[PDB]
Amino acid sequence: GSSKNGRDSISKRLGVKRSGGQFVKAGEIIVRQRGTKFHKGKNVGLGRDYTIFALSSGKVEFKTLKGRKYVSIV
Amino acid sequence: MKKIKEAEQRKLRRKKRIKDKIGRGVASRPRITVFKSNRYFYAQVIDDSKGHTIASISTIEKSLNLGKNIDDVKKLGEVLAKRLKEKNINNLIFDRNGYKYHGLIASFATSLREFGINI
Amino acid sequence: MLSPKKVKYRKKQRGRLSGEAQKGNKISFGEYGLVSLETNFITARQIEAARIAMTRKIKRGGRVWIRIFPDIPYTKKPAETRMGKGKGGVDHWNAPVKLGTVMFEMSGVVEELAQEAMSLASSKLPVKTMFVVRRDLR
Amino acid sequence: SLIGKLNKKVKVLKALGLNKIGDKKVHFLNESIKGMLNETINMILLSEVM
RNA sequence: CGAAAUGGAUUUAAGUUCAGCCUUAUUUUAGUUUAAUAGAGGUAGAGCACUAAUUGAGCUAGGGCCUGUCAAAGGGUACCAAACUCAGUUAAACUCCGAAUGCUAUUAAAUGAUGAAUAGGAGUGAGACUAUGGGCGAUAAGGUUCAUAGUCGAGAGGGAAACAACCCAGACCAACAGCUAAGGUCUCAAAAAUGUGUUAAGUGGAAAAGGAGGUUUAGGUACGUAAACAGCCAGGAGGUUGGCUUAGAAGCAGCCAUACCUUUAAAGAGUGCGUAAUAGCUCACUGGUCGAGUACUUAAGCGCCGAUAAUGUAACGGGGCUAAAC
RNA sequence: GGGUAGUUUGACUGGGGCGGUCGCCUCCUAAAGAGUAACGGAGGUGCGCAAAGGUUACCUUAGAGUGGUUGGAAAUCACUCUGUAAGUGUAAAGGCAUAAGGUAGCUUAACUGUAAGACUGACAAGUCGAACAGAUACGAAAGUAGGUCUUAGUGAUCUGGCGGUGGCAAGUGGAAGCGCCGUCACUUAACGAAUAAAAGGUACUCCGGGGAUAACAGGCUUAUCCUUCCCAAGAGUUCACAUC
RNA sequence: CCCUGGUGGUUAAAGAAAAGAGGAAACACCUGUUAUCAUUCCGAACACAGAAGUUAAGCUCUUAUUCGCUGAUGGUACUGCGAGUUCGCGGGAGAGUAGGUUAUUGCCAGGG
Repeated sequence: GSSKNGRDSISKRLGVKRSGGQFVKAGEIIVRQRGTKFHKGKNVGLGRDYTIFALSSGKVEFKTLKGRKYVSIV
Repeated sequence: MKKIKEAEQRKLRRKKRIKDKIGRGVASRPRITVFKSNRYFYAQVIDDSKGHTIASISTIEKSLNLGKNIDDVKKLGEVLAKRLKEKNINNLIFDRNGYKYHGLIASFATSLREFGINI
Repeated sequence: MLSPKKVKYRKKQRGRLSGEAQKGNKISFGEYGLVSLETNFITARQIEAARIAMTRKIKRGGRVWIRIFPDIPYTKKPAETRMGKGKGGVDHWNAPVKLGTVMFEMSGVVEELAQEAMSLASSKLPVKTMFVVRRDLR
Repeated sequence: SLIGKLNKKVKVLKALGLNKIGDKKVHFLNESIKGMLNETINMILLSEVM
């Protein structure tokens, strides 16, 4: 009577790639995620898989509004 | 009660979606918004980098003495164009502001168009 | 027996149980309580043995409240096997108790009879106990 | 000694400048040095330089 | 100068290869630890607001039971019980919440080649234990499999009687110099004396549930110089075989309470012994002789029993020690 | 065509065999960045869709209660409260009110050449991407669209087939053929794929090694076993402990 | 300037419920479907055309904070490190309690 299961996928390495306050240049990836765990603010864009990336050079910042987190470049 | 409340709620949802679809206005190409009351018709040009109304117009203005018809809003758009040209703005983004682009708004917009404003 | 009638998952991982109790540590429904002085697991079946003891000692005098419900499977591999396949099978049910859990509560009878009945109950549990009157009423 | 202690604390001590028992170093107490000394208080002896 | 026993892949699992770790040469200068400021978690913990489990009352649909019953509309509801209310619990695959450390960015100090790039040469890819967090196991294994750090590995010296992984500490060589760490200072065996208490078990110098008028100190509840407790001297009853079940049950098979009264000093529908049934002997109960703490408990410091294998005292290293024990 | 000959007949594995498993995706284990094992705990998958894709515009479920032809607990209709618990082709998770959910119109961006800068990473690979030229779809426009709310529905090289281009063309001019671009054929599933092509026995056995690994003993552990002990409901005419 | 309307900024609910107050202007209700426009039926919504009437509702303001939301100070859990051991240094919840809360503000148009 062997084990009926034991099966796991490859870890996808999600999470925040650039920390709030760090300096990024155009096109950097900031967050990798499934779904808008973090939403888009000023000067960032959302990829087709909800990746957060920087449209211009600046400093990352996270804000909170009504309990939702927004990422911006300032 | 609830029916009027939900009508208001739907209008707000439409307004919000329209706003973030068209994006914000900048001093070069500010945003033109309208408001259609049961009596009158209002238009404002806004620069969101400041939250400032660069120019505005409405049928309340006594001197214009227009009505609330297609003809009247045609003339009103003419006046708005001549008022904006002297402040040298030619590019605008048209926030329909929760309304449907048809009828009065169509005539307003086309009137701004025949007189050299990029909307 | 005492046992849950439906479970999301049949088997669960044995944690490490530690620390005193920060909740369910006060006499609520009755007059006299049977606090524990250790942290351990009380099986359903020891629970019902203690319950029979208390209830039988009490000649209809009052009521007995059980403040723990097992809801924790305890798996055991078959008798003669090796360490291979994995997570054998549920055998009996355990309840978690920490130092300070009230664990049992009694109502109605005189204090002497309650103390006797509840030592009679404590004789069948695997943890040190203490009998407590409300200590803020009489 | 540094033998057998935690890695983080060995790093702190080498950042203070002490490598052996019997090591002597004079330092000016500001917030940084105060934090390092607090980390490694159990392995040091502090005297004051009048 | 100085590793690795890890990651990925493999007709691979005792092999090999790339990365990781090492060294040499050149170039480059910016690791590393703090502190301050500012960021993203969902863990510990906690909580029931979601998904499930669950305790006791309150309420009440619905289901059956019973009853003016036809199976019309009904009524009595011990229950079987949804939902709801109050109180109270459980969760790795629950989260309205939520740290500490850890991680990232900047700056200033502090430490001084520990970073990185190119090129030559590798080795390694069997790990082990200890301190924490876990999974599997049987909260068994010097078990198995991961994470952080240490040591061994590759590490000599001192300590734990002996004892790679524990404690202290990194051996350039020499000195018949000193101060110290762990650990010790009766003796084997280099090093301690004094102060205040505790222990009678050689506890120290193995261990559980439980039992326990051992003792030190502290604190409650009963009770007391207006006589408590133990002893000693008396009563310890009358109504009343309490009504009974039973054959009997007269206080002591057994049911029920003893809101059963009186003389009351005090006498219980009796504490035990024992009688078929009593009978009979005793006690709580109360009075006199005596003359201060006693009777039940609570928290700690040491103790007692439980204690229990086979070559030989053998669970202090030995001698011995009432301190030379705590 | 075993008459004869050359060979193959996998690995992981709490010894081996038997059984089970082998790629990819989701969650937990995972100890609040990333990563992290076991024959640890639960599932899915080798697709579907010419719209269930693109865009514009407009709408909002499920549940409870309530009033209603059949109609009943529950179908469709209306209102109140609740406020995403509903629904998203397909597992789970993360998301989804501006909806990524529902409906309708038009439509093919389910595009060509590219791509600053990155994420993840032994390598091979995989992933995101503003913006630019060509040419469309929708929209008044701003703008969006390089398939699908996101993450699984996959397969290297060699060989060969098909279409295009006209680069190579063994003296020259052609051609066979090859190269280039587009593209098709592998449960190569043991899924980084030893061959285009592969099962067993040996107790008649042999060799090189291993306590890296089993059987007999020693050691660790005590589930099981054995020996007691704690609690005493009771049985014993009454009487827990004469005894059980 | 204030009121009203429009449109933003700063996030703690700036949440709903009930009661009361007004309406000059403004906003909304409201009126007709005939023209272009819209619904898988319906001028409800959308759209066009307007001024008969009203605070009734929406809206603004005022209320007992009725529900919700927010919530200290101490203490506890937990935790990094430590030759002090349930101790030494530092960090510090959740729940509960005392409370609190029916936003604030920039510039455009109308007239006060």
